[PDB]
Amino acid sequence: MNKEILAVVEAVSNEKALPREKIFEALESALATATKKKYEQEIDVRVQIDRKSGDFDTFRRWLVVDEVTQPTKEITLEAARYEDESLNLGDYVEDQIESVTFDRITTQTAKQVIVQKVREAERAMLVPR
Repeated sequence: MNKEILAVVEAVSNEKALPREKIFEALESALATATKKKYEQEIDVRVQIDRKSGDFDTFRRWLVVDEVTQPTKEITLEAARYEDESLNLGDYVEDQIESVTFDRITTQTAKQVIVQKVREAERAMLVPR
């Protein structure tokens, strides 16, 4: 439970006037982006954050492939069946992978990614005025 993560969301929500959920979305995109960096295998990783607890877990996903050309971001159909027979060609598999503690990095690093997400919103907003 990282309280700093929940504290940074309150400063970005009032400063960006955006919903806290949206902020966590950008934070997850930054963690996953850096998360896959550790593997260096260009793997698709998704991280979910919990506002109540104040912590996020890193997760990895794969696409069902009949001839997976790269298992770093694609899962074979047979493998998908093992993880979930309900999976088929074109489906996505979910898996939990090691995660990095938020304390490992300072909130200033996330402040840079938060600005990029808000900078793109300046071009246009879903609800102008």
